Amino acid sequence: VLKPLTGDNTEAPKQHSQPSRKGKKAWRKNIDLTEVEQGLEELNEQII
Amino acid sequence: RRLSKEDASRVLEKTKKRLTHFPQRKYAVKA
Amino acid sequence: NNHFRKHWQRRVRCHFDQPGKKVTRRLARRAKAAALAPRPVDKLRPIVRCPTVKYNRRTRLGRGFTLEELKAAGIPRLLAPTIGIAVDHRRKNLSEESLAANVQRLKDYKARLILFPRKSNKPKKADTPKDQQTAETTTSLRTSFGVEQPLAPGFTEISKSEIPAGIEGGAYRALRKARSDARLVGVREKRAKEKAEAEANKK
Amino acid sequence: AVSVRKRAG
Amino acid sequence: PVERTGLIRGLNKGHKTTRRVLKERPSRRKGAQSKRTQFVRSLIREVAGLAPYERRVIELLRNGKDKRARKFSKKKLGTFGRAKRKCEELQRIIAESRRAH
Amino acid sequence: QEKKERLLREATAIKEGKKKEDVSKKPYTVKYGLNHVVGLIENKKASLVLIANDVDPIELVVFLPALCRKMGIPYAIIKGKARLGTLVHKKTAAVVAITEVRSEDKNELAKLISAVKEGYLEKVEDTRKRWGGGIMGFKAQKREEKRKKSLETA
Amino acid sequence: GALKYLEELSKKKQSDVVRFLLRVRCWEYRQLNVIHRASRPSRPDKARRLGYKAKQGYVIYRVRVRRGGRKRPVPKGATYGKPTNQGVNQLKYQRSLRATAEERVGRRCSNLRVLNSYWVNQDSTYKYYEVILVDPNHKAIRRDPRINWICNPVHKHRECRGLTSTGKKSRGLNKGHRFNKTRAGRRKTWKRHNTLSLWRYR
RNA sequence: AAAGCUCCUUCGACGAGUCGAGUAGUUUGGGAAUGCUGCUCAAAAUGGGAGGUAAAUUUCUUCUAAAGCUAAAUACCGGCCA
RNA sequence: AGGUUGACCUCGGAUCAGGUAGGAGGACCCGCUGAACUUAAGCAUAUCAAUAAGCGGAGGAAAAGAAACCAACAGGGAUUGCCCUAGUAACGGCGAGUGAAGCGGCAACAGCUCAAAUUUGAAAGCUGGCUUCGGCCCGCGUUGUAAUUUGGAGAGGAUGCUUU
Repeated sequence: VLKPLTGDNTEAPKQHSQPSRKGKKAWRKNIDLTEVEQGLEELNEQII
Repeated sequence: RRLSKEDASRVLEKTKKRLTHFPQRKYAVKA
Repeated sequence: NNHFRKHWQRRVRCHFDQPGKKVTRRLARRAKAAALAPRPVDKLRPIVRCPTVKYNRRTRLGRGFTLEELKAAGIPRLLAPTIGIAVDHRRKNLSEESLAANVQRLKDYKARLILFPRKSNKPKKADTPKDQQTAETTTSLRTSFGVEQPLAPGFTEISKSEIPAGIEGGAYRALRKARSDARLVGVREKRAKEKAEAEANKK
Repeated sequence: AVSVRKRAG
Repeated sequence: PVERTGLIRGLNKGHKTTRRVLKERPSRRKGAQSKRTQFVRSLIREVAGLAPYERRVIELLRNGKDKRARKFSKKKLGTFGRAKRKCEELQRIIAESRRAH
Repeated sequence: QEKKERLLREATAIKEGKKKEDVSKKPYTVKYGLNHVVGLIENKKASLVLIANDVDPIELVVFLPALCRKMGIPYAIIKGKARLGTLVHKKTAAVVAITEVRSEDKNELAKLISAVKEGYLEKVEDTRKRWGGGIMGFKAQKREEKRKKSLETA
Repeated sequence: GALKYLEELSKKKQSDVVRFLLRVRCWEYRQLNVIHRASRPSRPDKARRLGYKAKQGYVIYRVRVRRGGRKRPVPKGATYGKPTNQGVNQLKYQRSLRATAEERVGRRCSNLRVLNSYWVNQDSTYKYYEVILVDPNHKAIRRDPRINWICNPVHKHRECRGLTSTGKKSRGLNKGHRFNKTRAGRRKTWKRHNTLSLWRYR
């Protein structure tokens, strides 16, 4: 498998220590939906 | 610049089939 | 009430060309009839009932026959506009009376129809034979197939023995009762739930 | 399987 | 169909005609959910993920603020019914995630 | 030229009075065309899918690994839409598929499918869920190294 | 068919993948010219449902237009008549930026006919559109009955007269009671309602 | 080779920065019920629009938007012939 | 030979092969933009007027047009135009004023084409060039050109007759 050059942070853009909940940037980065994403991924894997 | 006669008279294949099997008929109605 | 406060003189329309336009329309109709001979100049139209309560007492000509009407009359929808039958796909048949009247209309037209063959040397089974191809024909379907009875008959004689007894309590009281029930349909049903809930609570 | 339509044959 | 009373006023008013039952017009099938459309929309949803306002509504619904989530959904989408449907869909998403976890 | 020769043979067969299936055999070809390949994957007829890595716009193929994973089809991302076009006698091809092969190559197809599975999909099982990019420039990396060295020294 | 998946993906414009693609494409189209030619449509499902075909005689032109309101070209932005209780910063153009894009693309390519156009991306300053054009002079166009209606001279500059989709939307050509003043043409309807008719035997 | 008619278990894809909402300007008889455009937000799957008084709930009736073509009846202080 | 040899993608050049656009006319038509005199005692809502001037774009007509319609009826059924609805519903400082639409009668009537499906047992499609006029090439095109389907349905079946 030929892999590209990889950056230091391979995760989704998240900044979970910030308490602000105003705007789409805050809803993207401050909101933690890791449980939702892991549950949906596990459900898809079990169906597969 | 006007379209040619052949290009203006070209029709689709479904239109050709429908005109082949159901053209305008010659008819009369009894009084 | 005179609406002359705009520049009204720039769009005054007169009608000196009214007889000339009548002459032009008559010439166009004669040319259309000569081009369409021996077919009639117009298409067959169904009989439909006008909307609203002001005009639902009268029937008139509609746009075209419904698909259900053509299916019941036995005329395919691709053949129908090629033999002078107007077809409407938006209209539906919500009752049997109009459907049966239009099916009977289509059957009369199909019985009076003369169908010439596409090729004179090879007639087909659905084609009118040459010895019945000659008859007295019509060229106005709006005249030969008009609305014969647009309104209901306004006068009818019955014997004195068969006079109906009528609505008990009177027609005026029946109308008042109908209006009162229509106004009180909701409140009576609400107190019906209230009585049912009270009975369920204190059963 | 997912099908857009019933296919001939 | 309920037979009309034959009167000009009141409940079930109008001229009495025998009514016909009609087959469903194919133009009235719009809104029916098809199997391929289910599969394609599910695949696109699990590929693309969620919108930021959808994430905010999901966080409110997990925290249990339901009226606040409905009000936020109405302010974002525009109408109360669309907000209610979106909140129901995100409740369903939360339910599938919980039943997987 | 092969199609013209086959059509000439079939026309000869029709003129002499046998069906075209008497002279022509069932073909086995690489399946291509994006809509056709997606339909085959949805109908679970595709045995192996090869997707080009440089399709522009990327939306035409971005759903394809997820579709293949849901349908159970083995897929592999390969470099060169022009390389697939050389297979399909075109300039470019976005995706190609194998549904079935001949009996002398079914063993080779099974070996290739197993090799693609074990050597590609198990290796990209974890890395396909990661975010790409984020690489810094050369001068930015040198500045970052210099300031981290200064912070460590001080 | 992939185009169904592209349709449902294009529906989700707030997703991460679509936002990334929109951002990089906004940067690229900003570095390109205001009007330039696209080699292929960047939204093939949208182009196909609006009428684009992969046939010789169909071209795509990408264009960006400055967004916002309209300003009246008066000296120093002031009017010397009766007071208006408003400024030129709140004047609204009665047509769309999509229509402006279509006319500028048609003027750039006066030999073609505009078929339709579609939004592709936007930022604070510009809105980006892709316009489908058909060559009325090409033999493949002229032999195709599904498209050679546009070779007739009645469809010269449809975008200049409002005969495109955004033109009909701005003209309000819809059926019903909400469109009483505009469905047959606003000025024609006004003329019909303001014409005084006098017959011979009145 | 194509095409029409009758019946049917089943299937039956249907147009997104669009619809819609707020706001601003303009417009309308629709200064509570109008349309258009700009900015912001931004959809859904028996879903959506409309049903001329705001809203919630339960129903009902009608069509099926965001792609496209098409003669005629209609206008005509320009041109040509009468 | 691989430090080479190519395949694509994007972007260019050419007095390259073949084409097209501009201007005029503008009475009528489709849009954009847009007044003031006037009328309100005067006058920033309003009226003149969604008019004049200005700008862009067609044709012999244009436009519109085959319902995301009207309705609420026993239901009508694309568009346009005439009569009527009707100076009516409705809007309107301090009021001067403004003002439709459904139904009904008539003139004229005409219906349709795509996107969303795999031809996959065979891109069956097409521009151009050379022709001995049989065809043969250079290509476009699978990031989709033909056939089939467009909601009135259709696809798959069953079934037995008709059609060119």
